[PDB]
Amino acid sequence: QCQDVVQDVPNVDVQMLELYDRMSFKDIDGGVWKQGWNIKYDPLKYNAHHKLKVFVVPHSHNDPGWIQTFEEYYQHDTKHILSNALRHLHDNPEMKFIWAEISYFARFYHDLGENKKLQMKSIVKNGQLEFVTGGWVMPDEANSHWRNVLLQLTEGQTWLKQFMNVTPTASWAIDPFGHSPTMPYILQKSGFKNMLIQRTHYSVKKELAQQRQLEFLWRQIWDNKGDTALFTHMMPFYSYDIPHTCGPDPKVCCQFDFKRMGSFGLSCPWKVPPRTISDQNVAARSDLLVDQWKKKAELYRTNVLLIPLGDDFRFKQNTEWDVQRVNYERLFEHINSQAHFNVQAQFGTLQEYFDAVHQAERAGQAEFPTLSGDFFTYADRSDNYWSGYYTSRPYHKRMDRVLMHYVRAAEMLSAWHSWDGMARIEERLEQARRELSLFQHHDGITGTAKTHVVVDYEQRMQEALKACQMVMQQSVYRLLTKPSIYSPDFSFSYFTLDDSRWPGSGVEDSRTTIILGEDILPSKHVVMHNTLPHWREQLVDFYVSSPFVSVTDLANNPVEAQVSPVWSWHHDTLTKTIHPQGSTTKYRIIFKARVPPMGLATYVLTISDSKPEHTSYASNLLLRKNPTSLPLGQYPEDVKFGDPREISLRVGNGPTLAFSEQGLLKSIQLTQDSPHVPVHFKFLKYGVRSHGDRSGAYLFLPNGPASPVELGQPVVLVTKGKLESSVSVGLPSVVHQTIMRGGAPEIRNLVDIGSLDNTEIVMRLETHIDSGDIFYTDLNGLQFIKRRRLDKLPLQANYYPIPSGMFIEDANTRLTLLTGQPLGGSSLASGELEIMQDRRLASDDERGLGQGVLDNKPVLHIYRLVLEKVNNCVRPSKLHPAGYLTSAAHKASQSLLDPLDKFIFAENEWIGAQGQFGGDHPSAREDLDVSVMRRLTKSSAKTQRVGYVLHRTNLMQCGTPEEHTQKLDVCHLLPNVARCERTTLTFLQNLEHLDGMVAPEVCPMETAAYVSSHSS
Ligand SMILES: CCCCCCCCN[C@@H]1C=C(CO)[C@@H](O)[C@H](O)[C@H]1O
Ligand SMILES: *[C@@H]1O[C@H](CO)[C@@H](O)[C@H](O)[C@H]1NC(C)=O
Ligand SMILES: [Zn+2]
Repeated sequence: QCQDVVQDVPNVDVQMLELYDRMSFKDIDGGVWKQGWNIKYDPLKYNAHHKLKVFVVPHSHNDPGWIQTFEEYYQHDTKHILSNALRHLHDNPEMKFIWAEISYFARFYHDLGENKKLQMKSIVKNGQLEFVTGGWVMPDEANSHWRNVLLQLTEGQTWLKQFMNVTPTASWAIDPFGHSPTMPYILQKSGFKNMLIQRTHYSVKKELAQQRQLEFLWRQIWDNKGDTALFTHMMPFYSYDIPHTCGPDPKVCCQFDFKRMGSFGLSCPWKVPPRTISDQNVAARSDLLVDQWKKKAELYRTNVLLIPLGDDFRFKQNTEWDVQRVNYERLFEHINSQAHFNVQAQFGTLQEYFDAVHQAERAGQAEFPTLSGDFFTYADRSDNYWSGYYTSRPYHKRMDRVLMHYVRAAEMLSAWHSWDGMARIEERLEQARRELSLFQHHDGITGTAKTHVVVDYEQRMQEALKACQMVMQQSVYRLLTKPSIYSPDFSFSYFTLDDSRWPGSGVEDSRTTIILGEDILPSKHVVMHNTLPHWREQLVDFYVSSPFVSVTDLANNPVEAQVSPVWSWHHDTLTKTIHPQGSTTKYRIIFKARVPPMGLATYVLTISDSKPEHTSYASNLLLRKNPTSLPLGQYPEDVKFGDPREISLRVGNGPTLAFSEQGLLKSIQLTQDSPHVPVHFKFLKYGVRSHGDRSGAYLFLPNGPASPVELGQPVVLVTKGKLESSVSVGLPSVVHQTIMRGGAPEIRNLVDIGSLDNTEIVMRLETHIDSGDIFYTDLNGLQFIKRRRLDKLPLQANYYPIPSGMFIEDANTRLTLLTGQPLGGSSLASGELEIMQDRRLASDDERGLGQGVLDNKPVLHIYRLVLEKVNNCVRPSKLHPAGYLTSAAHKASQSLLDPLDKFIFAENEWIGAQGQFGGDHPSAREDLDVSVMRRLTKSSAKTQRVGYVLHRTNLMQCGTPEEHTQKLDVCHLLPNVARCERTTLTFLQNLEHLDGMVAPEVCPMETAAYVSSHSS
């Protein structure tokens, strides 16, 4: 029943990796269409029986923060554009306008009196104002996780369904810096029929236009059948502004932007201004414009022509509405009434355009090509590739992934019950979803906003994190307290969250210490949550006030623990070294938590006065010349010292890792008998060009290949434990840590680029894997796409988004690097992988930001590194454009994105405490996830509804029998189910009423949504 996503190479007309291999990329002057050619048309193509139908579609691009904050733009610009849109559309019935950004529309609509709300609904209802896409924002497509692209789409479309009674089926994405097939994937599963994109490489626009392949059915790279396909229109020219939307010649098009005559402080840089259309000039002006239109129409297959009309924060002034509308109405009246043009032009919406295109298709007038692949990495001109923003402001890129998971955890934990309105659960969840959704903006997560705007986004996300913690800790307290004893105050903190990796050590001493003592408090309850739908074990750590601490579960079974020191690293401006200080007042306890599917498990930490039986202590070795002592308060094991030397480590049965005398990995040995496979970590730096174009927040323009960071004689700390060992090294700008818990290691980098202007720090892996020019990166955490390094393209063009992982392989061996944050990366030579850590840029890169990137702050980046043998795996064939993770690599990714959550009970005694929740939840097959669980009704609703999004990835078969699991039916997760429906992914439309109230699982690479209904 399921399509095979590995063994059948789809046959498509345009496959982007194939196309890239053949294309030339030469940047030649095409004349007035600088990046194309002089377009020619046959004037007899259009006649009385076959007219060119032109839809002029007014629009206004509103960034939800960029050079101003969201609120500053809203106050200064967007409230005026929307207010005047309402008035001018109401007063002028044939005028049309499209609107994309629902965050702004919702901000506006709730400031409206009821009379204006009714006026607004009627212009939507009558088709004059039409929403396109309807997401909270127009998201970035490179760095964004698919889960947050769906979150934001849902947030906007749920608002529109509720308040406007509409759900867009056409998408408008004119500004993200390059485009991802994740978008048609999600849109086609959310009821969409059409989408439009703009920022694609100038060479690709040229290549597709030549073949009239700018409109295509965009299917996923593994889709043999074509059921994922979504009709897509790619705009043909450099910009979405009016000079680049009427036709190939911007000197002519600029004359039809009526806001550029002088009083608005805008002009035409091609030096010919617009002129008011009058009876005396209309024929001449019409001739000029129709000629542009007929040239643009040559690039497409039907007799229906899309002409966007708009630019940033347009349609603001009343006078601007008038100047655009009246001039265009004069042009339309003359053109439509002059038979010799054979054109019928009118204002239109995006849906009107698509509807007319498909009527032409149905009339047998055109057939469209099929296409798969992506549109990274974008260049708007010459060698200006937009790979910088895959890394810019990496602190916030990491914060995105943290908040992603905390939103999922808060919605899932609180979904199990209906809550009294006084608990304010819905209020806090809506704020969290909205601040996370806002940051998906293509100047948010991208790190392309001004410094004060980045501060706005961070403050909003911090409040979101606080709202998630409040919901989660209230939910835990209810789920784990005997019901007849449960006594909530909805404002109280029952638990606080403890997060080891955010903001992370060296970024903030945020972590509370559990304070225990014979004379104060003997013990403390802790609870772990597991948001994944399978049983999971994972080591968890806490800070405690004594090393003599032991762990039990709630059946009072001893649990094996390990105590280590708390080490922090310091730039000692006295000795000019970066070296570790051990706490004398705090220690770390580590143990394996075991947690049910989508469930909770409670443990207890108890103090004693001597070494507890089931707690071990790590040994610590500080490698450096000229050591000084390192006292550890009560820690029972003295630190040892040595000169720098190679070391090797092995935890459990896991691999054995060897390290250079500078504390960097050199090799991995998978098994006792197996070879020591060379795997070398190295840190290098890129600079900036001294003449020609400068790197900035968007552009990566290196002055040549990277050069090695000079390491000097760094201090190396080795901690060796039965449960966890690690090697940490203080390098310039980076504290680099390799952590071993018995499987693939975890890597943590505390990245502080300091005042190193015009530097980009890269972390590279050097191996002997014979990968050649092939490597794999992911798109939005959803799929892995095959990349080919091309020497015909400059270094920065071979950079791709690494939203969650990358790998290289040959016939026998693969190395996969999974990330806890989106960064930019590449494989610049056979056997290499590399990924940028941070970048500090003193110059602006001429894209409107008006600043470089000089606001860096310490960030803790996290990874997993998985070396595997793959000669037994069933892989796609050489011509297949996709790759797939193994089970180990997928679980390693899950450990970074969705770790166990840790809660510490906040008061002395928790009466009515329970050991576990969710013990009877089905433990689903490892490739299946419950991506979203969200209660969709408030408590007063008679019929409760709960939405689930189910996603199944596809894992390589490498011969692990690995079987027996339980079927997961989400519809029977809550009791008293009365109906089960399959829905669109936004939950807004029912697609199937399901027999037996049973939600079937989905196929590999498919994502489904279900809603269960419950009598209450
Ligand atoms: C290259 C021309 C400078 C831009 C003039 C006005 C802003 C155009 N539009 C803006 C531009 C950029 C980057 O170029 C994006 O970051 C914004 O999100 C976009 O709205
Ligand atoms: C919502 O739109 C539908 C179209 O499905 C229409 O029939 C209905 O009247 C609308 N509801 C309201 C409140 O107008
Ligand atoms: Zn924009």
